Amino acid sequence: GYEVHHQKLVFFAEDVGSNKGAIIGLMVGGVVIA
Amino acid sequence: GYEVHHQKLVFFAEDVGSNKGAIIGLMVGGVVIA
Amino acid sequence: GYEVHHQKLVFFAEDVGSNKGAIIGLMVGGVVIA
Amino acid sequence: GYEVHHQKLVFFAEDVGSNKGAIIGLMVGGVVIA
Amino acid sequence: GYEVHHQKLVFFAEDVGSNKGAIIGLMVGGVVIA
Amino acid sequence: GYEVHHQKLVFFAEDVGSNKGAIIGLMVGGVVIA
Amino acid sequence: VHHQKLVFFAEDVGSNKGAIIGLMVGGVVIA
Amino acid sequence: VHHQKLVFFAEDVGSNKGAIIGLMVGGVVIA
Amino acid sequence: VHHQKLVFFAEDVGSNKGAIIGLMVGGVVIA
Repeated sequence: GYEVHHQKLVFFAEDVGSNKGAIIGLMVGGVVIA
Repeated sequence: GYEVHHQKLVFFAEDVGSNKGAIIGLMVGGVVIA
Repeated sequence: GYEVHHQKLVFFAEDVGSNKGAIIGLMVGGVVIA
Repeated sequence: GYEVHHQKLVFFAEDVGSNKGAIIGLMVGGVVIA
Repeated sequence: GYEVHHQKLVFFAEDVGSNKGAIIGLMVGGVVIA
Repeated sequence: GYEVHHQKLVFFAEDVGSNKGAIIGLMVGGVVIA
Repeated sequence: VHHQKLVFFAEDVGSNKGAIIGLMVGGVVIA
Repeated sequence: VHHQKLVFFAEDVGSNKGAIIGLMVGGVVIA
Repeated sequence: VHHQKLVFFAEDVGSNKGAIIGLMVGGVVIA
């Protein structure tokens, strides 16, 4: 048998998030000013 | 057998989120000013 | 047998979300000012 | 002054594609057989 | 003064692709058979 | 003065791709058979 | 006892997406 | 006892996405 | 007893994403 359970992944936050700047998950090329 | 359950993925937040800036998931090219 | 259940994916938030800026999921090219 | 040019993103191939299986960009859950 | 040019991201191949199995960019859960 | 050019990222191959198994960029959980 | 012009703007305000309050005593503002 | 022009802007304000309060005594401001 | 021009801007303010308060006594500000 194969049993897999209860995995997670959190990029920015969990249960409260604020953002006044730039959040990018993936960026091949560019400019970010924050 | 194969049993897979209870996986998640959270990019920005969960249960409360605020944003006053730029959130991009994927960006091949560009300019972000936040 | 194959059993897969209870997966989720949350980009911005869940159960309460605010936005005063720019939220882009995918952007091949451009400019964002937030 | 800002200049951002000539960026590319390639998932599977360019100039020739041949597929006799499964290709998925994003999957939240499920059984993929190939 | 900013100049950002000539960037690339390649997942599987370029100039020739051949697939007889499974290719997944992002998976949150599940059984992949190949 | 800033100049950033000629960067590349290659996951699986370039100029020839051949796959008879499983290729996953990101996985949060699950059974991969190959 | 003498309150006058608590918040004063002298030129354009481009956009308001938040609370501009002159005098706050009680209550709840969610902007 | 004489409160006057607590917050003063003399030219443009481009964007407001937050609390601009002249006098705060009590309450809750969530901007 | 005489309060005047606690916070003074003489040129442009480009963007506000936070609390600008003249006189704080009590309460809760979440900007």
